[PDB]
Amino acid sequence: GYIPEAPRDGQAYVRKDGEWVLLSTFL
Amino acid sequence: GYIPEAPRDGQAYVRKDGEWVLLSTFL
Amino acid sequence: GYIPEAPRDGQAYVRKDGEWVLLSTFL
Repeated sequence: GYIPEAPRDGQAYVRKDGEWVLLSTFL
Repeated sequence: GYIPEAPRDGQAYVRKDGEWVLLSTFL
Repeated sequence: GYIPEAPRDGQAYVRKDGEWVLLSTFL
């Protein structure tokens, strides 16, 4: 399926396990 | 909503504030 | 067109040239 927009909250997101996850978690 | 394709310019993108932003911005 | 779901495999993905690619390459 196609995935919905990531949160629009000033943060960058990456895709993991069917969810948008904060890039900062990996940095 | 659903999300348009990122640029097909050979660069990696993350999703931020309803836009595709270069991953390199944050590395 | 629209973005499809990434693999659901415990790894983080970013978008490049119409595909999902591993974030870990870049870190």
